[PDB]
Amino acid sequence: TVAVMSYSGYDIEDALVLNKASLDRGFGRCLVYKNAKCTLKRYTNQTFDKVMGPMLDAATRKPIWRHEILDADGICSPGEKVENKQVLVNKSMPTVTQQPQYKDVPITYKGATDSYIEKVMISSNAEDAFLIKMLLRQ
Amino acid sequence: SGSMDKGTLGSGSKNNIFYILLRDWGQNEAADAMSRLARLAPVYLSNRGFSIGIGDVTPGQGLLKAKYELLNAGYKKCDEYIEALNTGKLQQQPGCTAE
Amino acid sequence: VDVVHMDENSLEFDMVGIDAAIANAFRRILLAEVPTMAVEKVLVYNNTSIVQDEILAHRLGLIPIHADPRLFEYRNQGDEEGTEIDTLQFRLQVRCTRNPHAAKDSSDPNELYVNHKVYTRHMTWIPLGNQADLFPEGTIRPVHDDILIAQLRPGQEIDLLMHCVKGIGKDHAKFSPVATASYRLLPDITLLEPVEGE
Amino acid sequence: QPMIYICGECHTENEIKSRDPIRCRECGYRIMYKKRTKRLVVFDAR
Amino acid sequence: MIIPVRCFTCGKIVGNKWEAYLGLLQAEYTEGDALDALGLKRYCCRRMLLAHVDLIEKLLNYAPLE
Amino acid sequence: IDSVAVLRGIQKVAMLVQGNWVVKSDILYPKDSSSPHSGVPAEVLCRGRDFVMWKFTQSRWVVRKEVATVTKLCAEDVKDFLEHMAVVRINKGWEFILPYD
Ligand SMILES: [Zn+2]
Ligand SMILES: [Zn+2]
Repeated sequence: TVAVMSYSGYDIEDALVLNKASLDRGFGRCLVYKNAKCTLKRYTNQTFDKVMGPMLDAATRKPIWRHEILDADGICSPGEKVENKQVLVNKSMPTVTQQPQYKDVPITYKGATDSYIEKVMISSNAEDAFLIKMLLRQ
Repeated sequence: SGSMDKGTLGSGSKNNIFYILLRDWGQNEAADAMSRLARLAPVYLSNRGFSIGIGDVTPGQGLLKAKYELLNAGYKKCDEYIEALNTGKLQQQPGCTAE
Repeated sequence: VDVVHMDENSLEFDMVGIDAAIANAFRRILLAEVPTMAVEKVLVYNNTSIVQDEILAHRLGLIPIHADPRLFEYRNQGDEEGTEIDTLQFRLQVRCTRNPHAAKDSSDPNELYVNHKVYTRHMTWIPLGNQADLFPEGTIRPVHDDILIAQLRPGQEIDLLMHCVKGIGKDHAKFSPVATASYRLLPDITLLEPVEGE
Repeated sequence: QPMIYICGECHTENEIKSRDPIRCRECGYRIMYKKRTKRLVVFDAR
Repeated sequence: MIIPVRCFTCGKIVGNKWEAYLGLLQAEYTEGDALDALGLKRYCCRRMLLAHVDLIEKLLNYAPLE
Repeated sequence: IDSVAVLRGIQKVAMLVQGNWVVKSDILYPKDSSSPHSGVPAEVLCRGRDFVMWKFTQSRWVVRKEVATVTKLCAEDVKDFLEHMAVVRINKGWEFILPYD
């Protein structure tokens, strides 16, 4: 519902004044969906990327804050809210360049604002690679 | 006397009252007056009301008669010069071809 | 003051002899400064519907609650739990399932499924403290009894918990008690010359 | 306790604890979806 | 996706008129008679039902189920 | 054409209803067809069509508001099927599109 008039002087050059009550009721309400994907591969040597479980705090029987939203498989769980510098997939990879020794390579949510996880997709390719895709919502 | 137009309050050219204030009373006086105009004129205009509508561009009957006469007169003068080029004499203006 | 019409949810009345600077104050208070009870927090357990949780929480906010706002205080800053004095609570819980019997054509949802539409009548009031004695049954309800919130398919589930608190409409527009409040000056169309004939 | 993943095509619980290639138990579908979290999340109704 | 609970412009509860509006259109009312029968006097409420698209009725086919 | 014997062919594919020909059910959908429209899927049920064209054979028209409840199927089926043979008048269903030859 547009009134074509000059109101408040905050509309001098193409700027348009909106109504607060209309925005509260749902005018212009939008959703932004973003991706995050991780690939776990099987190398030429018989070694593999892996997802470690959440690293618990031994003193409090709860995961550390950077791991707060990880499920027991080390992949983030649908419904929970991610915040900046929090891990989504607790990936570790071999530094082969006698037993394996692993360096942590976590997929982490960089983003100035908080996002919610809607679904986590797990599928595999013929080469025994494991593919994980996260759908994120704001 | 006189209303304030673009030529007196705007950016186009001199004879601007803010330019007079700048050159005669200093930089701070010009900047204050601009801030006062930016504050005062929205308070008037938003409580006067100012709007454009389809009735502000609709041609009245005094134009629709005039426009019909102009088109008929202008097209018939063109049609005669068309005939004067293809099938007669056209007064060829100096320095240009007949077309 | 002349009251010219009044029924359920509507009122028209005339004020004579007051100025615009005071009648407009009454218009603005009714929009923005008269308080009501509305949902601010939703605690979601197992939402599996297609409706996004942030969208569902926005919808549940806008449902008007029949609670009389004079009997409740403002919840203090912080204070995530709240108490008997200053919050109500509602519980929405709907599971959608297939109908065990259906005709072979099976075309329409209203036969195939049960609870495939969530309506505001599924909101159950959950009393805190002595509220169950202060309010007779049915006083604390959603007003309309027919507002669609979500819409389901079998296997999908909604379970949540709402916290209604008190607030004014200047804060958020789900607190305003009026559909619209406005006024108009009264016309007096007068005939300067007698108009007869056709 | 074992992780349960939900099949994309037929919505059937598969419980893929073992390091087997991803594959549905009842049907041939090879895409799996994680289930929703048990923990509560609070949303402002705004 | 789904009918908004309140009209954006004034806040009348139009979110409960939708299942009625589709019903009256089966009884072959016109749109302008159907909205008048529900009480939508102002045109800002009328466009809520008149311009709505019922997307959730069609997204819910693709949606997973037992 | 052999315009007398051929009716034993035409009887298998069209039957005369209200002064005009009407297509038979088996030409449009055999019994495993999926829904032809969007919205909620539905299964084929040819007698859910044949009953409608039967009502046009006995009555003047289909004349009442909520036949979709009696035959149970979607309004999105009935009002779409009807739309290939008729045009709407207010409240009284549909109008037969061509005159009574
Ligand atoms: Zn499967
Ligand atoms: Zn409205």
